[PDB]
Amino acid sequence: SNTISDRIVARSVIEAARFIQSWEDADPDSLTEDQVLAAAGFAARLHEGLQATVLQRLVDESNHEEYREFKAWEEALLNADGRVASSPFADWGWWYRIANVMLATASQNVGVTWGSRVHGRLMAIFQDKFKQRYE
Amino acid sequence: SNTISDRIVARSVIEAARFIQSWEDADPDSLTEDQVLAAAGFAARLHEGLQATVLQRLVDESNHEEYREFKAWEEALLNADGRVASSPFADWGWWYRIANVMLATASQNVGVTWGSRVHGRLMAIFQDKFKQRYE
Amino acid sequence: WHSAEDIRLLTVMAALFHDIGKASQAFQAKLRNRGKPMADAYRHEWVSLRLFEAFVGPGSSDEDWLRRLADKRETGDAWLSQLARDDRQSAPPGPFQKSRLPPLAQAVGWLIVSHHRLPNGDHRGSASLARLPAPIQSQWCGAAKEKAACWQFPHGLPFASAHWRARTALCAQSMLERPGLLARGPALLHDSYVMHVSRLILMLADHHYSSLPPNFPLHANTDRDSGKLKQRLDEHLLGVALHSRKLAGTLPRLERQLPRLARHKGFTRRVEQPRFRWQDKAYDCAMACREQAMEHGFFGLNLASTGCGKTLANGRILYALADPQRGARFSIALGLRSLTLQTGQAYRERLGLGDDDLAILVSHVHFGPLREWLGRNSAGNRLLQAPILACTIDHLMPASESLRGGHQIAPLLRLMTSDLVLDEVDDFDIDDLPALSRLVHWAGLFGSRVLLSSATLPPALVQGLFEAYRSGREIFQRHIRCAWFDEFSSQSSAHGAVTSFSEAHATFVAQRLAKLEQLPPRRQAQLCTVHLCRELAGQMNTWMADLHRCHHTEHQGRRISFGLLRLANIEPLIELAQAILAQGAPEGLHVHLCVYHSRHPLLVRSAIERQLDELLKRSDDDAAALFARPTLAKALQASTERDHLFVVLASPVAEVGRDHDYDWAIVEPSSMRSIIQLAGRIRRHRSGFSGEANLYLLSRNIRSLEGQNPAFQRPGFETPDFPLDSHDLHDLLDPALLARIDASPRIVEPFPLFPRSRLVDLEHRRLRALMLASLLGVPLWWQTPASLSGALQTSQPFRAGAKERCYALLPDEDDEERLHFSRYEEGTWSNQDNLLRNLDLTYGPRIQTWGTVNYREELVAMAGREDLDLRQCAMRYGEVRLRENTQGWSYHPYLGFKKYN
Repeated sequence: SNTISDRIVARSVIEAARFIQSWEDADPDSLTEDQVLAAAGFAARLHEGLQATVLQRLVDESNHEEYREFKAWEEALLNADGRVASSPFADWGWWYRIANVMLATASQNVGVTWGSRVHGRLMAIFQDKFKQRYE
Repeated sequence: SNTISDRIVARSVIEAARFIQSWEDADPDSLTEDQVLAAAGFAARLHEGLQATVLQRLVDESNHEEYREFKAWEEALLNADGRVASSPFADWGWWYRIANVMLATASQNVGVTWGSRVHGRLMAIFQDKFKQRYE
Repeated sequence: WHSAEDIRLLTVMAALFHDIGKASQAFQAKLRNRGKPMADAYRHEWVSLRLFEAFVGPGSSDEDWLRRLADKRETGDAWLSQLARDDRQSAPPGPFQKSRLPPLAQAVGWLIVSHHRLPNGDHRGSASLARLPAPIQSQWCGAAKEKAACWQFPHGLPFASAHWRARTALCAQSMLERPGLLARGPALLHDSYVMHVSRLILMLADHHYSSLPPNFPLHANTDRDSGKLKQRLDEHLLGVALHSRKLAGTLPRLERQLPRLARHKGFTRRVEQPRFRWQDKAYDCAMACREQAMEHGFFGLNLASTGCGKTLANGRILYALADPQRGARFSIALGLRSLTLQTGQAYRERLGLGDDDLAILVSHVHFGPLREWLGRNSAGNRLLQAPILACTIDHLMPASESLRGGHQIAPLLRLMTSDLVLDEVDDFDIDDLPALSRLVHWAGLFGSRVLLSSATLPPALVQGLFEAYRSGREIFQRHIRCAWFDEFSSQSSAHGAVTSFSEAHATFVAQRLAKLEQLPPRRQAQLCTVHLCRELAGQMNTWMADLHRCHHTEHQGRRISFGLLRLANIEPLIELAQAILAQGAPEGLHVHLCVYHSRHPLLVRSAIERQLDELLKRSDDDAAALFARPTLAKALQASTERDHLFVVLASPVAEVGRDHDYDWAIVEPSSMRSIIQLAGRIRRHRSGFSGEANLYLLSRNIRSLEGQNPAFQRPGFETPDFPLDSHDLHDLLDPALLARIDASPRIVEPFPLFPRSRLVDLEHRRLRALMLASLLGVPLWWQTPASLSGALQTSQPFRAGAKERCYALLPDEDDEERLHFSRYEEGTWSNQDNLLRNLDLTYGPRIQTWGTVNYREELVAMAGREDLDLRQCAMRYGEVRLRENTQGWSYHPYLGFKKYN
């Protein structure tokens, strides 16, 4: 199970479906404006839900698995917001994990397995769109 | 938390989004064919995932909350498949709970709170479409 | 082959039915379309079934329909007219639902209905399942205005074609001629063996037709291989019929034709060497069993004691089974999820059998009656041809129970060919064992006798195994004596009734129980206490320090011991390993650690297993030889310190498989099975007991230290509903169990247990809540036309719980020297890079690793031995199975893959 991702994706279904359907044919080397917007819109919705979960402590601290997995998201947030570091785009940091959730969404809904070309293009979009989401 | 619903909805995002977007304006007293199809398609996807979870025992029996909530879904299935009863459309039975998941999906994604008119119309659609889903 | 002529006729109907189902235009449009891909529409097989139904009914006597078919002139307007449309509107009578076809016709429809998939039904009712195939409706098909369009766009059905019509007429005439055949066929359709045979025949012919390259309009799919559509459906029907003719002939052929391994010098010969007596006795019983057994079938139990190597006994049974003709055929199916090349190789070495003689199913099989239909050079065919095939139980089980596809067909054919041997571990939970029993039952009926080496088998499970063959025997005779191998003696019972078999089981159990009652020569049980991995880890280290001093070998002033740390789950083992790495060895000691589990890539894991096997052979006065042996020599040269501990930290698969004898072990408890395996390892090869403790057991399952419940699961005999009152281990195991711990506890047949009174007791009860005793009875499945549907399988699924896909460290398509973590998709791999995190492990003072593997070196070795490209061959040989996890894995060369959190 990946219960934190499921909870956030399940509250992002409109954005998730729009992203999956928009990127079905996508060439990451030549994205349309609508493909960029669909990716940014899904990432922004995931970000909003994940930030809320972390800041509000929406977690069962007695659940050994859920609490550890929450702490990894919290660690990523602290490595983005300056409390531990200010590097939101670092490998395995906040936006990298959001890009991974987007890859997971495609895998678990339509059976497509995207790799470095898609993941790197997502990270480039996030760098362009979301620099101001953290100080 | 409602972890079983989240897991199933999170593997049904395309159907969930189609249903939410189709029913945004819907008058349950005069549905279009496309609104009926969007509801039936989401319900069928939820049904497939929930039946798989129950029959395959995709659950942690040591999790006091998850196991009890799994058992309620299992009880509903046994009250539909003949092992306990053959009444899939009874109040609080299998399809009634699926209609509730669809109401929850709208609440938790777009903040809309549907009531008896929508829920009863869903149950009528399910009666028309899914009589053969159980013996 | 009494039923063969009828089977062939039935097979010859099905392709024609399928083409007819094919006809509606929507399908033609889809073949035309290329893209975007169209929905179904409603399965083609289902449409064909409707077409078959429409001509005949309703309601027509089998004879009348055959007469219409057999006569050339008709017609064919009324038949063309007849078929019902579900749409326009709402309900239509379900085909075969009632008062429809003559039953033979229904069987034909099922055969036709079957090919796309086995039927699926939402209803789980027991009564409905027994009736089958009557309940099969829209849900079974798995399939509107689009449907009407599919029916329409037309144009021109079969029975217009000159060649197709004539063949059908001839078939009808043959059906009319065949004495007694129609009525019998109508009653029979239900019989499981017949249904299975028909399904098998249909899959192969269809595959052959698909493989092969005048005015007719209707047609088969194209686009995957050359654009546009190729061929015509009717030609396809003819081809299917031709194949059907040929498949029946081949089945009749195989026993004399089929590749067999026979008359091996070693298996026949008695074993001079000490401690081989039980196998010899079992072999001698073999002649009597064979005389009884071939005519009547064979159900054997090799219950030779755990911690004693099994190869000889199984080999003897196989040799015993056929003599001297048709030697030799059998398959050794191991109860592991994955078979490594090394394990198979070891089994082969045991049997003194050439690799070509023995095939390993690793799916690549390492080394034609079905050859003409079959691929000339293909793995499934190779597995069939080999005199013995090695692979595992799970794949065969999946083939026997398949939701869909030819692969199911090949698997069934494989199960069919001579007789399938299990190993014990597979059932796991009284229920999973029940699914295994169902597969075994389906298997016997094909006529293979399967022998179970029940070192740890519960009596009830054995009874269930005995029953399935019994149903199978009834099927098989139309188309039982059990021998208990023992070190002391083997007893064979020729018993008609399962209950009779059980008592015979009880009697056999009594003698074994008496042997157990003799105090065990080898094995001490320790109850200790853990004060999470690190807290446990320290305790484990203390235990290891204690055991080596107690149990070690000295040569020329130095002392070496070998220990086993068994953990239940990969993550916990990884944590323990990490704790060990940060900490050193204790003062004065050198610790060598080898991490062994199922996570690691398959080639590397196999290499590690082979190294362990080479290291862990133990013989009397073998300490000096061990010192001489290269790893030992290296350790001695390397470091001044006298005292060396070579230690394997392992999971359940390693525990389950490996002929390794260990000086001591520290074991995390998962059940009677964990205990038995540990005891065998504890005394693999060496006579005599110090009488000091050499085996240490822990208090609450690691989940229990977490406090997770039920404490024993995954694998736990315990289930949440069947709760055990007290978590603690010390209460759970009886003082007698504690002393001279031996299978005896498992072998019973122990009454009367208290739900929370005995951990073993709990296991027996759960296992029975499994078997004959949300529980669709296995007996019910045996009784009824389960074979028709996939309902029983859906009810009790094999490999329950999510299954990880399959991944590998792949050398890049362009550059051999760069590696990418990759996921197998569907005939190709997607970039893994993004997700997977790679982690170093710190090394403790006076600590190092052993039995490790460099991945690049392993790949090079694979390339050298198999003449493959590094990337392709390393794929082939470098898969690791993993439950999908969004953020990926950490990877360390020694430790394999661990999740994230």
